[PDB]
Amino acid sequence: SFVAYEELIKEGDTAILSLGHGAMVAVRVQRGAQTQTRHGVLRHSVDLIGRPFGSKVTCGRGGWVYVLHPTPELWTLNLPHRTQILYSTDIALITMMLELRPGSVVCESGTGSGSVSHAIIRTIAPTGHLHTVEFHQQRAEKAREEFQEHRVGRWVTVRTQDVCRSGFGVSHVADAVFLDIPSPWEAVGHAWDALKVEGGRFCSFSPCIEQVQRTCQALAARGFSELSTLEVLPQVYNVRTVSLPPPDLGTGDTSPFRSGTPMKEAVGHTGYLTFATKTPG
Amino acid sequence: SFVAYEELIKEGDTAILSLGHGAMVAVRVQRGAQTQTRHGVLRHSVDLIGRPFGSKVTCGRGGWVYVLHPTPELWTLNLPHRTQILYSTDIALITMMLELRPGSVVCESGTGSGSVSHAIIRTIAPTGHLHTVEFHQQRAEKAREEFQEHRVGRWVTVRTQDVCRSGFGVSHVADAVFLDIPSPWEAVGHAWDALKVEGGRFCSFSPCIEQVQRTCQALAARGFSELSTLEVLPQVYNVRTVSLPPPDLGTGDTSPFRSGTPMKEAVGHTGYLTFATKTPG
Amino acid sequence: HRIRDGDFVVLKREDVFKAVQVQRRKKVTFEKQWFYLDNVIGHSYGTAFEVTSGGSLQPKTTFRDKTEFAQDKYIKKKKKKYEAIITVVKPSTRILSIMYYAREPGKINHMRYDTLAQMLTLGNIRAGNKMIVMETCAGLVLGAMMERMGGFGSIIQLYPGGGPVRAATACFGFPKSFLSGLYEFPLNKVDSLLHGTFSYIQEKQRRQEEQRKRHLEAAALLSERNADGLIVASRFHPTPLLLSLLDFVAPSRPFVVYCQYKEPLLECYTKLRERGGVINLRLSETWLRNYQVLPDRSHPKLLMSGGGGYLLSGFTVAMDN
Amino acid sequence: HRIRDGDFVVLKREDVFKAVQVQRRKKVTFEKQWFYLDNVIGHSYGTAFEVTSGGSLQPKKKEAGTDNRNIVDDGKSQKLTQDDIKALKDKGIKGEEIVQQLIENSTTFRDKTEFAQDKYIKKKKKKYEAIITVVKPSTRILSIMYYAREPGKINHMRYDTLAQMLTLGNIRAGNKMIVMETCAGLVLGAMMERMGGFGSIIQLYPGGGPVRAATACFGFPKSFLSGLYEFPLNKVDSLLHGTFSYIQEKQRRQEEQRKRHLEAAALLSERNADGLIVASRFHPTPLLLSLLDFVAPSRPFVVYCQYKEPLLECYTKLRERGGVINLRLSETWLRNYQVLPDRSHPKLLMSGGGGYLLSGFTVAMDN
RNA sequence: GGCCCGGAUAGCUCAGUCGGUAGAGCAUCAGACUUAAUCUGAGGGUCCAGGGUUCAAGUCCCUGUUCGGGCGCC
RNA sequence: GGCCCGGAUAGCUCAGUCGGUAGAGCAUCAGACUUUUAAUCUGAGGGUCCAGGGUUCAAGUCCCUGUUCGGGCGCC
Ligand SMILES: Nc1ncnc2c1ncn2[C@@H]1O[C@H](CSCC[C@H](N)C(=O)O)[C@@H](O)[C@H]1O
Ligand SMILES: Nc1ncnc2c1ncn2[C@@H]1O[C@H](CSCC[C@H](N)C(=O)O)[C@@H](O)[C@H]1O
Ligand code: NA
Ligand code: NA
Repeated sequence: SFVAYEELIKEGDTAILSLGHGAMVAVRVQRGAQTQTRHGVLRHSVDLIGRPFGSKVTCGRGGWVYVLHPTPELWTLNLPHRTQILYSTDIALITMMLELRPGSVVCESGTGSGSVSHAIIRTIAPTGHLHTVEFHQQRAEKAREEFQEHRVGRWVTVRTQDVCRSGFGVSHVADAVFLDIPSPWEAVGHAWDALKVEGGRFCSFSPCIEQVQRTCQALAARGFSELSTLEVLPQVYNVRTVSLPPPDLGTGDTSPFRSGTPMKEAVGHTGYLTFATKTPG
Repeated sequence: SFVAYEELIKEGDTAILSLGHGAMVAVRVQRGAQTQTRHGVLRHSVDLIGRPFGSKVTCGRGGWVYVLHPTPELWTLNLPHRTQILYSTDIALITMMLELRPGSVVCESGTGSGSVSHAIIRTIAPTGHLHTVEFHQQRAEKAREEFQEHRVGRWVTVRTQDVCRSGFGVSHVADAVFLDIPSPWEAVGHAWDALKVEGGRFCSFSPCIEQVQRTCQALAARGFSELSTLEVLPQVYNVRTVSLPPPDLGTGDTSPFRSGTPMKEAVGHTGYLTFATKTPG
Repeated sequence: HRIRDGDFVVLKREDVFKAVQVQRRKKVTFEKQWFYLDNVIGHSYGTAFEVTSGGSLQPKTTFRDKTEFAQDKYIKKKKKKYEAIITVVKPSTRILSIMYYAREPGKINHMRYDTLAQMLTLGNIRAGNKMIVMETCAGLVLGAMMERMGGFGSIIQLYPGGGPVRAATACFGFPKSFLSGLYEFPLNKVDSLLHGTFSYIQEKQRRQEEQRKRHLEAAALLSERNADGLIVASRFHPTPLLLSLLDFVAPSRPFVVYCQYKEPLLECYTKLRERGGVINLRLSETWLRNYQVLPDRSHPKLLMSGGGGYLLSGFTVAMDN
Repeated sequence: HRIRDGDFVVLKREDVFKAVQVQRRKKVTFEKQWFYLDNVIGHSYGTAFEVTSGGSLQPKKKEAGTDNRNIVDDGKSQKLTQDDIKALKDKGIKGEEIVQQLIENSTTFRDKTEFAQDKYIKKKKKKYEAIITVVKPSTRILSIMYYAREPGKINHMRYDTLAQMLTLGNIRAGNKMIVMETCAGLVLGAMMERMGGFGSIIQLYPGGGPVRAATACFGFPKSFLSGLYEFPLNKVDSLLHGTFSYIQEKQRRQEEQRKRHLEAAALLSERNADGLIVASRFHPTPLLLSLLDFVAPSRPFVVYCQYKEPLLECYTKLRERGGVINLRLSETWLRNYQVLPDRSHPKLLMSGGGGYLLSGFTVAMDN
């Protein structure tokens, strides 16, 4: 399962194939079915089922392929982007600043594609729980499906409703809240109602800055504290060996060298992360 | 002088002393003057006058000092901070975006300490000119003094007045404009009236984002086009060789390596720069 | 739930922290002050306090020149400086990771708190994992892992010197239930272990055999070579660490190495591309930027960069034959 | 002042640029189109234009939802066919009308957010209402263009980094500057603008000629050339120690180089240069250890390198050598910003690929 | 025939199960070397088109054009 | 007589003229060791960088005064 490692691949699972480069793809397992790839052809009944994760699975014209056990970070990359998602870089920082752990209770909105949602369940297992919200009828159902296909319904509840009006469907039970909606400043009141009376942490993701100015202006009104707006910025390096040729000066020290050059020339902007704390006072 | 190089030191010049580390200081050469340093004392009558820039200058006790020819970038790091200034990082970028060259007519406000004012004069010499503004009496007066002590008054004229209320003191003669004020959206009109009818460039330094939104909104409405908004962030690296020790595994590759680590783990935020273009239309 | 004697705790003034242990009549110091920790017991976590002559108490001329927002900035500094309040919070990876980076960064090799979170997520740390670790960051990393596991699973701490350091670990204040899955094994018996060649005066003989016993327990679990992950973050060169320790890992499991500098990992990257049985190598770095957000005075403060070290991550794979 | 024929000029669509010369009856390409530069000569600079069949004509310079909670991706939200769109385009309709038609047939447009509408329109006008502007060349524009178009020609020198080099080197009027670049001559161009013809530049080239394709796009007058000089990179060592020394079409050029090289050789022999810049594909260490001998005491210098590792060696080799100070290994990160109401945020943080810079000053040697 | 995969950018054509899909080759042009041949170097890039969607962050699918692979009768 | 310059953070005391100040020693504590009122070896705990105000829309590249230490010229 997503929540716990299992040595052997079994039907119904969700496995990740690593083609090569950084390119990958996710697949659901079913007896008799097949999948097509760059390197070759895999038959789900013999090339997969019963083989342990991380095997050089042969396929087609001498082609192989490596298979990986599912994790939230791997799913984040190969899942179907029903919407725009937050990558594991933002997720990591949010997961820590909200003080998440096994046995915690969380409220998310919007659910969206379930990139964030899967990263949460992983940590809060096996006694924690989630009460995600999504006012879009389809994405709501489609998420519930993925949660069932992945076998994680025990630790999640999808509530098809608005958050800025109906709240998270709960009250005085949540340890942490996360927001990834266009207008989070209107859900601040319900975030307080949702959070435990004993206290909790808060987080609001917003691409624009006025969204922050309004969110903070609303958080202060409700009585949150320890406001701090952070912004994480990843930077991956393509490793490569290079050699600058010497200059011809008429002469007859200039040794090669390794280096880590960035991948994209310029790093994109995910969004501003605003955190806060609820304390009894 | 500032504008033009000179091999030998002469009285009235403004030299720079390297005290070691990054620490330096600006000094005006007068006959009979002294200056105390951590390495000893310099007697200007013999230890400076008549001997060339970049010389190894002893200081009585045996300690010595290196003297440097003056440049705007060095003045920026040793001038008397009357008000907060823009550093060579922010400046260098602006100089290019405004298309400043020998002959360029320019306007500035405020003048403040005159960190920027010197950088401008340098490029636009010896054919261009500047028309600055400073509604404070003292800082305006002190600026005039420095420009005359540096013998650069030829390429500048100061005006004591409010720019937002009385303009830059000229009309349709300037190739470019710059602003460092708490309310640059009020001087947008006068800026247009100052810049040549053929066209020109514009700039505004404002670290609060709210100030930027107003400026851009005011600029476009006036007729300005080609709006953009940049922020520069320097990052200096200390070169220090290091060697990570190997771990003992019972075994009775680990080659050291050069590296460049950042001087400041945290770089401060100067301000947001906001450019634009004027065109007949 | 409620505060109690003996429990471990963190303090907070504004954005400054320091961790201590609650002991009856144990004087301490904090921001140049000096307290006693006796009166704090019977309150809830998150309670504020003001210094008094002795023990803590628990509560519930040209000024007008400054503008509306400059006057509020002038008051706030001169009131906070003379009247400063001290809160009490329950420990957490968040608070300690920010604290140690600010109070004792040299101890933890400048691992910025944001960089730490990436390792917790990239290594897929969760309940029901057999993890391997080798760190010299005062057990801060060891504490972080434990928090995300919650007693479920196990951890094997490799150590050099006399014994494993776990100073910061204690500040978390974990129950005794978590030490069950905690073992140790000296680092100078690994090459022996890989080859399979591994093997009041009374108070020592009891502490000695009891520990060496615990070592052979770890030596077996390591010998299984079936871990669910590996983490590394020390003051040693990481290249050789992986080339030996990764053999203890099972295929299709994540690993994450930290390094204050980059050049060692560039050597470690090639030494892995040459080795075999790994994929999706990812030499990454994370920059963080906090902000100041007030109306009409909203601007970025710091851009924390470079000092956050670098990370080399990936997953394992079987070897050819 | 105003645009004319034969001029050197840059084009601009949205944020895409390309440099071209105005030639009478000259066909050119730009973002998958075909132009003729005859019909754009008389106007002033900074003039917008629209394409038709070849000639360039000069143009001029509500019900909205709230949430996407009930916006499903059918594909049949737009109600005209992929062949109909071609029918209107081939018809030669203005384009302003095309956009207006699409909005009418979009069944969802009147239910989208006011920003999604403003975004949806800006997405169409970018494609149909192809407004191309014309701009006069400058160090500003060309540097951005090259980095965005041909970064591999200039060793990935980001324009912000370039701006630093001009400032750290104290580039101005009346300086005997030395340069060794392989960035299409762009570096030589950025200098000459900041010199305005005054002073002199001593370029050092590898192979058999200095690259100046970029330098041409500035359109500097011939007066700037009287102060320019060149000198091959292979005889530099011979110049340190004074070991330096259609047939007529060959004689002239071979005699012009000689007649122009001996001049350059002299100005270097004086060893009184006012500065040095370097930015090439070759290792920077040896370039410094020799060329610095040609610089007077107390003058600035700057060196560029796409990678960091080489300058670390320079940093050390310059201490063994001595006669320098204020070594400062620097990188400049650049972050642009989108600035609309309730719609303000960064777009791209240009980092690492902008190269690095080593800067300092010269000093007398010990003897 | 159907189904599932993987790519189109320089005038043309390529880019690897981690040694660059911003990297190059051809052609072209220029120097260098001579008997139009032969070496070196330079100019030349915004990613095939159209539509619908994500937050107001390019992030994802569909359709169409074209090149090629794979399963083998659904 | 004055004047000028340069430093204060661990419980104490120190870190240079490559832009070398989050680095360390004394003390302390714990292992290891043997020489046991304990030494030695190896490690660990301990860091927000003095006070008090001002200028600057904004200072994490700044000024003035005080406490304290050091350096250097000389009755100006
Ligand atoms: N008021 C509201 N209540 C509940 N969901 C909302 C909402 N407003 C917007 N949303 C939902 O929020 C989602 C944001 S996309 C978020 C993706 C998610 N955070 C992830 O990375 O996994 C959208 O799909 C939208 O349907
Ligand atoms: N409305 C106004 N008109 C003219 N000057 C103004 C002004 N508002 C503020 N100023 C002046 O602008 C100055 C800004 S400090 C600017 C420093 C300068 N740009 C540099 O870096 O060199 C202040 O000293 C202030 O006196
Ligand atoms: Na092609
Ligand atoms: Na002290």
